[PDB]
Amino acid sequence: VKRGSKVRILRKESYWYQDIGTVATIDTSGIRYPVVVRFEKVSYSGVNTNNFSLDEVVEV
Amino acid sequence: RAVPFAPAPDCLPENIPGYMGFDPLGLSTLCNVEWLREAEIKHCRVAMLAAAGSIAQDLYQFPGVEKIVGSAKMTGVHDKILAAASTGDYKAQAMSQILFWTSFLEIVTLPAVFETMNGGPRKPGVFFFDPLGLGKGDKMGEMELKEIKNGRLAMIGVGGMVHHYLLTGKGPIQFLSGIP
Amino acid sequence: EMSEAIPFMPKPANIDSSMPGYAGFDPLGFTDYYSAKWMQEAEIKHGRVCMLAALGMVFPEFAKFPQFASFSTNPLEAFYQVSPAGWGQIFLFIGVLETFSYEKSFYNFEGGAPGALGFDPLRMSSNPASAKQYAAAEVRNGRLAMIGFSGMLHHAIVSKQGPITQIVEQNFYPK
Amino acid sequence: LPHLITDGRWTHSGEFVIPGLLFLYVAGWIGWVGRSYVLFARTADKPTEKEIIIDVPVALSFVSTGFIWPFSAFKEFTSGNLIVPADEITVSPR
Amino acid sequence: FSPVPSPEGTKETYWETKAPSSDVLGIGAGVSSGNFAAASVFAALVGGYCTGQVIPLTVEPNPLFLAGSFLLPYSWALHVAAWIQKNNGK
Ligand code: CLA
Ligand code: CLA
Ligand code: CLA
Ligand code: CLA
Ligand code: KC2
Ligand SMILES: CC1=C(C#C/C(C)=C/C=C/C(C)=C/C=C/C=C(C)/C=C/C=C(\C)C#CC2=C(C)C[C@@H](O)CC2(C)C)C(C)(C)C[C@H](O)C1
Ligand SMILES: CC1=C(C#C/C(C)=C/C=C/C(C)=C/C=C/C=C(C)/C=C/C=C(\C)C#CC2=C(C)C[C@@H](O)CC2(C)C)C(C)(C)C[C@H](O)C1
Ligand SMILES: CC1=C(C#C/C(C)=C/C=C/C(C)=C/C=C/C=C(C)/C=C/C=C(C)/C=C/C2=C(C)CCCC2(C)C)C(C)(C)C[C@H](O)C1
Repeated sequence: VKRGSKVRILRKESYWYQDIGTVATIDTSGIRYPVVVRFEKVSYSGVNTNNFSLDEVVEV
Repeated sequence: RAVPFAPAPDCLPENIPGYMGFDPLGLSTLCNVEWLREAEIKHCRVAMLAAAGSIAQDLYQFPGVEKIVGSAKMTGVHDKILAAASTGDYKAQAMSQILFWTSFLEIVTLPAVFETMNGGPRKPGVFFFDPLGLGKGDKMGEMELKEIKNGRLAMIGVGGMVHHYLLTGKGPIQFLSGIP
Repeated sequence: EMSEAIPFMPKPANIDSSMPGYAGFDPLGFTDYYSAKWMQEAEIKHGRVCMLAALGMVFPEFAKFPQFASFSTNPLEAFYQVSPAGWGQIFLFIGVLETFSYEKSFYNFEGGAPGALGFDPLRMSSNPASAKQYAAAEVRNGRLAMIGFSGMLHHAIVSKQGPITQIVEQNFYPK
Repeated sequence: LPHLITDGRWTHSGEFVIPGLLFLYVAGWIGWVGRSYVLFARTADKPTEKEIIIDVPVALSFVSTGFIWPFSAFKEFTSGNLIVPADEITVSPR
Repeated sequence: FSPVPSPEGTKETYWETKAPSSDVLGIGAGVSSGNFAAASVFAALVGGYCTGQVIPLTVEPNPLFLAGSFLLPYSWALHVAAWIQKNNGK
């Protein structure tokens, strides 16, 4: 993906699983979860952002 | 083509025996041709027995049937025989025996129709019943289409013989003899 | 593109001019959510059933069958008169015919033209140009028959007589 | 005491069938109008402020539209805008 | 969690085709589709006749008509087997 694109989450235990976020940044290091995704809904913890991978994020 | 006005259906094979191409309503398309042929041949044989039975019944009667049957009857005979069978007479159980034996033959010839429909080696209508061997032996004659022509005549002929005696009390020989 | 039937409304995408009775009349988009072919097959099937039924109301009036001469001319009365056993025979005949349609849908739905069960004994419509007229006529007469049967049925309820008989007595108004 | 017959017979439709038709017309109106406002409020600058401070002119524009809710809602359904597909709905992992 | 036993002669019957494999017919796996179809009609007619003959049930019913009445439900299973065999080319 690329920064600013809209993505559908595929991590089955995510609060936003099968919901749409927008990509904030993508790390280039050896990070396990390099895609930072922000959402408009808050989770049950009141967090509205999370880190993911590339197999659990699909552009829409 | 019997009628040039109405064409013969393509599904009907020209090669198959007894084909005059008379299918004006094209009923061959609706049903399987092999099954239709078998139904025709079976209908012709049953009809042929029925029509001769009508003529023979008037001319000759087996001994003692005269008491159990009215003197002149056709379908009335069937009803009369059944009436005595339902009554409980031992002697008039002819209908059950005819029904039983024809049914048994039909039951044991049942796989033949399905087997031919699956492309089996036997053709429709040939049960290989030629003990004498004279009629169908070797090359044979026009008897193969003779059966079909006589059978078709028998079908309509039975229809005529049965329909007469429904409106009249006259039997086949009697109605032919005197016409009013 | 706009619909021919309703000028101000647009043309529904799923229906097309090739379809036999096309007029562009789909104000609610049934075809949008449901396969065009299935709806076409349903329309023709309903039309055939109604076509037969609509003739069925008028025909006994002119001449009933000899066995059923006693049976009432009024269609609704006739329904109850028929034996349960007789309806069972009719249901079996319809079921035997419907086995062919059962195979055509589900097993071989994608291929063929809608409403085609292979019933062309007279071999009419072999030529494509002739076929186009025959198909269009079938769909249109089935549509008229559907409206006509619904009319005949509700009007038989109000006045208990066959349609020909109702014309004779002119009891056309609620009263 | 009067008893109500509710099996569907037409000689008694004024006890359940017709009050029921009136109810379903009003209830479907309320549902259609509320749904139209939640979809409007999603496209707002602050969608959650539109639900505790209601935009009264727009909400009145919506309450007037409900009189033809059966046709609007069925056309909404067949045009693929009433029902969302199963893969845009968050579900439990199971 | 441990191997689940099945009787000897257990075979795989899961199917995703048009018709199930003929093995689902058990001892009738080799019977033709025509033979099931004719048995289907025969059992339906004989079963319906025998059932009809004893619809007003008495304290003395004919046992052959009772036993013959069980041919009606058996005919349903017969025409299902006829469809399975016709769609397996038998
Ligand atoms: C569909 C055919 C049919 C039916 C339902 C009947 C039914 C009846 N007939 Mg009639 N009948 C028939 C054909 C038929 N017949 C034929 C073909 C003839 C000979 C030309 C007769 C001659 C006849 C006489 C003379 C009498 C009857 C009588 C009767 C009644 C008593 C049964 C009896 O004695 O029959 C007897 C019938 C026969 C002996 C004919 C059997 C002919 C067989 C079938 C020829 C078989 C040839 C071939 C070798 C078979 C091939 C087998 C293959 C299929 C495997 C009964 C209502 C009696 C009655 O009460 O009448 C008033 C009576 O007296 N029938
Ligand atoms: C006009 C009658 C007629 C004719 C010409 C045929 C002809 C044929 N049949 Mg068919 N068939 C008929 C009637 C007829 N059948 C009837 C009524 C039955 C039922 C009993 C059958 C049952 C039958 C079977 C089961 C089979 C045939 C087969 C055959 C073929 C080969 C055997 C042969 O040469 O038979 C020649 C037959 C005749 C010449 C019939 C002669 C009958 C006599 C001469 C006249 C009728 C007498 C009658 C009893 C009444 C007398 C008069 C009465 C009014 C007083 C041949 C094409 C076989 C076949 O196709 O495969 C090889 C076969 O498997 N047929
Ligand atoms: C949906 C259609 C439908 C239904 C439910 C009924 C139902 C009824 N009809 Mg009516 N009828 C119909 C159509 C229908 N009919 C049509 C189209 C005709 C004109 C032929 C008639 C003519 C008619 C008469 C004359 C009589 C009835 C009667 C009756 C009652 C008893 C059953 C009976 O005899 O039906 C008969 C129904 C038919 C014969 C229609 C069968 C049409 C089949 C299903 C399709 C055939 C298509 C086509 C011909 C295929 C040809 C193939 C080609 C190769 C040749 C029953 C209430 C009887 C009654 O009690 O009167 C009140 C009565 O006497 N009907
Ligand atoms: C107009 C908005 C709206 C709509 C279209 C729906 C639609 C639905 N609800 Mg929901 N619901 C809503 C508001 C709404 N609800 C609110 C505010 C609450 C909190 C009380 C609930 C609580 C609720 C529960 C607990 C359940 C549903 C269920 C359902 C479904 C079946 C219908 C039903 O049971 O109604 C039931 C409706 C209620 C119990 C409460 C409704 C209260 C009012 C009347 C509706 C709100 C009006 C709103 C203020 C509109 C203002 C518009 C204006 C600003 C223009 C359907 C998906 C059921 C379901 O999932 O079944 C599949 C179910 O179990 N809903
Ligand atoms: C529907 C089926 C049916 C068939 C398949 C059929 C076939 C044949 C054949 C074919 C083999 C011949 C050769 C033949 C000959 C005659 N038929 Mg015919 N016929 C059928 C039906 C009726 C009816 C309903 C009547 C009738 C008549 C006559 C008379 C007139 C004699 C007379 O005027 O008395 C003669 C000569 C009338 C009659 O019986 O008068 C009492 C009359 O009622 N038929 N018929
Ligand atoms: C197969 C074969 C074998 C066999 C065999 C058999 C049993 C062969 C039998 C063949 C038969 C029985 C043929 C009979 C045909 C009857 C006809 C055409 C009647 C038409 C009536 C009409 C037109 C009429 C009429 C009218 C009159 C008179 C009366 C009025 O009231 C009515 C009406 C006006 C309509 C054998 C055993 C040889 C072995 C061989 O190896 C294979
Ligand atoms: C398929 C096939 C072929 C075929 C075939 C066949 C048999 C086709 C059959 C076609 C049929 C039966 C068509 C019948 C249409 C009836 C209509 C349109 C009635 C409308 C009634 C109205 C408008 C009304 C009304 C009423 C109103 C509402 C108020 C009332 O108070 C009075 C009133 C009565 C006036 C064949 C066999 C040739 C072979 C070929 O190879 C293929
Ligand atoms: C014992 C029993 C019963 C029974 C019974 C029976 C035996 C009933 C049999 C009934 C039959 C055979 C009826 C058929 C009648 C019409 C026919 C044959 C027309 C043929 C010609 C046509 C269509 C045209 C042909 C043609 C011609 C003109 C030339 C051109 C070409 C073509 C168009 C082909 C009962 C009912 C009595 C009751 C009783 O309790 C028990």
